[PDB]
Parts: sequence; structure tokens; C-alpha cells
Amino acid sequence: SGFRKMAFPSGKVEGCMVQVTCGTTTLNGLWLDDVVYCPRHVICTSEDMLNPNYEDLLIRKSNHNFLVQAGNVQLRVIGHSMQNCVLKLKVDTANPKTPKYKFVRIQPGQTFSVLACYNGSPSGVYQCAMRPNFTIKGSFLNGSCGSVGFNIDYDCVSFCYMHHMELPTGVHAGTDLEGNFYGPFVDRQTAQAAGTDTTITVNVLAWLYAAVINGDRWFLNRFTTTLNDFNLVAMKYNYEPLTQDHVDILGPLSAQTGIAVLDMCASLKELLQNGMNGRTILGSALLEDEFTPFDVVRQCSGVT
Amino acid sequence: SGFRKMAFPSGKVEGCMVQVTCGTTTLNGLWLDDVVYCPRHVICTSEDMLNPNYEDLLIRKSNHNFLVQAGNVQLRVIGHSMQNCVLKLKVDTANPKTPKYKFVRIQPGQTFSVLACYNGSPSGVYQCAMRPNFTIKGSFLNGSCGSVGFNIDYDCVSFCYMHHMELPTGVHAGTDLEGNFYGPFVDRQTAQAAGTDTTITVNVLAWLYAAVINGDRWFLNRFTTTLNDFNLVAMKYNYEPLTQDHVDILGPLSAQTGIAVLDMCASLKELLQNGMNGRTILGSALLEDEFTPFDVVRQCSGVT
Ligand SMILES: CS(=O)(=O)Cc1nc2ccccc2[nH]1
Ligand SMILES: CS(=O)(=O)Cc1nc2ccccc2[nH]1
Repeated sequence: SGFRKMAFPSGKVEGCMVQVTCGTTTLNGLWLDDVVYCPRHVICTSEDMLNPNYEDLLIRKSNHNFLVQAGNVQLRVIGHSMQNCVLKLKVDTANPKTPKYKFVRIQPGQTFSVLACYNGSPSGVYQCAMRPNFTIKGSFLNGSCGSVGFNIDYDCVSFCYMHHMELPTGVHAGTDLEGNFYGPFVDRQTAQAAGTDTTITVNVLAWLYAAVINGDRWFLNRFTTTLNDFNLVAMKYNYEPLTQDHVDILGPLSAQTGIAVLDMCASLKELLQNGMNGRTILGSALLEDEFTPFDVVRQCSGVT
Repeated sequence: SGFRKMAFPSGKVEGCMVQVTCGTTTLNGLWLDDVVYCPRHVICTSEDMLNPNYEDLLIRKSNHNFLVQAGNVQLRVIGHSMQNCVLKLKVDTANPKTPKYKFVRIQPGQTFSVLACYNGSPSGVYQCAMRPNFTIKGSFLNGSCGSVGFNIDYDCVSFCYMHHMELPTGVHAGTDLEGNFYGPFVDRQTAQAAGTDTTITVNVLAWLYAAVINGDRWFLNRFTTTLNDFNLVAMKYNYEPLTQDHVDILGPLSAQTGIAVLDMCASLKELLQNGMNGRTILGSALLEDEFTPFDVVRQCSGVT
């Protein structure tokens, strides 16, 4: 029993983190096979970040200007290319610790683990969600860029995020491992404001199922609702609309608990309208939305 | 910026997890050098757990009855001994992945990372605190016993916890790596009720400093207090008494922020008396107490 915000074990990703330095800028790279992936803004000064022309800045860079260090050992750079907002540094040594891996572009509401790194060294691991406004709420200091987000399915690491930017509001923006930003964000130090940070309804419902499984039951009520009725309330509270696809995804938790998805919606509706009244659910005083239905099943069933 | 509940990177501990089976019981062991450490209740049936005589049960066990598997490779057991509530299984192979390590017995209010495992395979990592009643609020299913808690200082793993028991209230009890339970708990399926789960005041204050550093400032007020006045309010709210030692430990955060510890106490006093009024601090609607002052400094400074 018990339900925690749980990250994936980080060892497979620790074995991929390297330091990348270009001139006076040091950040992290991801070493898979004989390629090191890092944010292209490694080539920028803080001054450059105001209005960078990456193609123009990159002309002044040679392979020997990209210093890549794996632990205390230097890697030889034999090629570089820019793909969207990432650089791919070809090195002459395949990472001997390269796990089975994939690059995946996640959807808003999907969760992942972040291995926060500085100078190519892992500092900590924590669980994130892709917000509906395509930001993440991370923990990233200067030097953390190129830290990655990932999921693990048994022995395959799906890399989904690389850290690039902090917005003036202290939320985070980054790319997939093809270097495409999530959402509208750019790697420039400019006016970039995030949209509404809506609540991931399907994840809240998953977490309420988790709560029932783990004996937190006080919020269960005598009511049901419909998707349309629920959605009128979601809209009012800046929750994401619940779709039949979401109801289908919650089917296994519904089955395990015997609580119909629409009955759990009506519990959530009352919690939104009435608040928690100073009560807690799984140790939280707000409705938690960074567990997916898959996360809840995984943690409640003990997948390794 | 941003402040997350962050675990230590788990790779160094992943490389130490093995499966231990005795008869029909499978749980996890920790393989360091040529010793595998596991809960002594591996020798029990569920029936045995009602009133186990461990010395008597152990007489019926030989080295060859302890099946130890590291990945898909069997380890040869050449000795076993019971130390308090752990078994030490001597194997004929030193763990090649043994990190620098120490065994430490932590104090209530200290935090640590847990690597939740099943069948010797890591499932997830999360951050815990030793509660003032010597329980932890973990995430542990059948098969998770022998999962460990740890801190890392650069390259040295300090192991502080091994998982043994779930209480009927769904909180967790375990031992240090010398097999001594934290608190009054025993490895028997009996009436064991936890005491008051008081709030770790010094950790709340650390987290309020973290909040100020990360731009959450609304709760700062025009008031100060004294330790004695603060402690009258702590007592009323089931907070741990704040000592001068705690004030001293908060000195670096006080210095960084320029907020006197006693002024932050007076902010906490008002939050206790007035509540949050539907506001959040670092994304929480309750006062978080599973960050130590050391955790806040580490995360705010980016230690690897
Ligand atoms: C990337 S490569 O050098 O073209 C081929 C390769 N990929 C590897 C991954 C791990 C170990 C050796 C490996 N050789
Ligand atoms: C424990 S032992 O067999 O007595 C000595 C030992 N400890 C080691 C740790 C890592 C690799 C080889 C090692 N040999």
C-alpha cells in the first residue's frame, strides 16, 4: 500500500549523460551510440540568446570547439550537425552503456522522469508531466540544460524531453530528441508567456482511483454524472475536457475498484464545487494530476 | 528555478539489488562486496509471521535453501547469519558494481531515497522522510521487502533503511542495514499502532525558504516570534518543537534570503493559525515537511 510520486530508476540514463562545453558555455549532453545530443544554444553567449542566428553562429564552430567529457575522459568529436533545436555531435566511440532506446514525442498530460544534471553529472530524479500549455514544472538551475526526460518500458528507455529554457514565470520549455520544442516556445531570450495551465482531468481521475485502492475513500459520494455535465464543470474549473477515449483508458481502474468512471467523475465534480474542507487525499490537499492511468496501474501492480 | 521532490539518482543502488527466495517467499536483497543483506522474514510463511521464532525457523535453513539471483545469474551462498532483523548471506562473488558505501542509522526528520524493487528488479525511486513516529510513508506492495533507502554524498551511498513491514494503517516500518528497526516495530504480524505523526518543523521552514528562493513569497508577513512562543503554537498543531540546533541548521538559508529564522517562524505561525486560504506554496496546498535544510541547499545550489 501507499502511493508516491515515483520516478523511473535512473541508472540506464545516468550511463548516457556527458558534459558539453562550447567556448564559455557548459551544459549536458545525451550520449547514445556514437552521437551526443545537446541543446543548440550551447553555441550562444548569454548576449547571443537575445536574438541568436543559430546557422550563422554555427559557421564559426568546428568539431574541435565542442568539448565532450564522459566522466573524466574526453570524447573525440568527428562531426556535428544541427537538427531543429538540437546539435548532434558525432563522436568516435559508441557509448558502451547505451541502453535499448527510442525517441518519442509525448502528448500533453503524459508523465515522465527527469534526470537533473550539471556538468554531465546526475544530481536528482523526479517525475514531471507535459502540461496542457506544453510547459513542464521542473527543477532546473543554470547548467541543467540538456538534462533529459524519459519513460522506461522494462529495458527500453523512451527519451521524450531535453531541457532548453526557463520562462520568466519560472516554468520550463524544451524539445523532444529530434529538437522540436513542445508547444510554441523558441530558444531565444524573449517575451514567451505560457497559456492557461489547465488540470489534466484523466490524471486526476486516475489518482482518485489510486486513492480508493490505497484506502482513501472519504470523497466517494452517492452521485453520478454524464460526460457533458461533468465537462460543463471541468470548463468552469480550468480542467481539460474528458473524452470517451479517457473513459476507455480508465476502464481497467474502474474494473479493479468497481467504481464506474462517471461515478468517479461525480466525486471529482463535488470536490471541485465543495473543495477538500481541510481534508487530504493520498497526503495531498489539492487534486494531483501528474499520474497517468498507466502510472497508477504500474505503481498499484508493481511493474519492474 | 522550480523546486521538486527529488530522489538521488538510483543507478549505484540498482547495481546492488538481487532477488532472494527461501522456500515460497521471494523478496529483495542488497548485494555489497560478498554479502547479500535481506529481511530475516524471508524464512517465514505468512502463517509463521503471526508468532515467528526466527532462531528456531533458521535452524531448518541451510545455505543451499537461500536462492540468490542477480539478474538471470545465480549466486553461490557459502554462509548465512542473522544480525538483529536482517540476514547476511555470504556469497562466493563480490558484487562487481559495489559502490563506495556506508551503513548509517538516520534520525526522525531525515529524508532519503527509496528504490522500490520486486524480484530483485527496480520499479521506481521516490523520496521519503523518517517520520517522528519512526514510520515512513512509502509505496510498497507484496514482494517489495528488502527494498532500501539511501542518501548519496558525491560517490558514497549511505544506506539507511531496508523495508520490512506494512502496519494495518498502511504506513511502513523497517530497519537500518544492521537490522535494527526504526522505532518500536517488530517483524511479526501483530497489533502495532504508530504514534502521532507530527510535522517536522525544521523541514517545513527549510521548504518555506525554498519557496522564497523560487519566488513564492505571498506568506511572508510583518511579524516575528520567539522559539518559546513559536513552540506553544507548534505543540497545538502537532509540530515538532523547534530547537536552537534547528535555528543554527537554517542559518545558511536565512543568510541566502535575508529572512531571519524567527521571522520565517512567525510566517509559519500565521499559516498554521490562518491556513492557506486556497493558496499554494511551491504547488502544495499543505506545508511540506519532507525536505531537510540540507535538501533545500543541495537542490537550490545544484550539487551532483
Ligand atoms: C555507434 S557505432 O559506433 O556506430 C556502433 C556501436 N554502437 C554501440 C553501442 C554500445 C557498444 C558498442 C557499440 N558500437
Ligand atoms: C568482498 S570480497 O570478495 O571479499 C572482496 C571484493 N570486494 C569487491 C568489490 C567489487 C569487485 C571486486 C571485489 N572483491
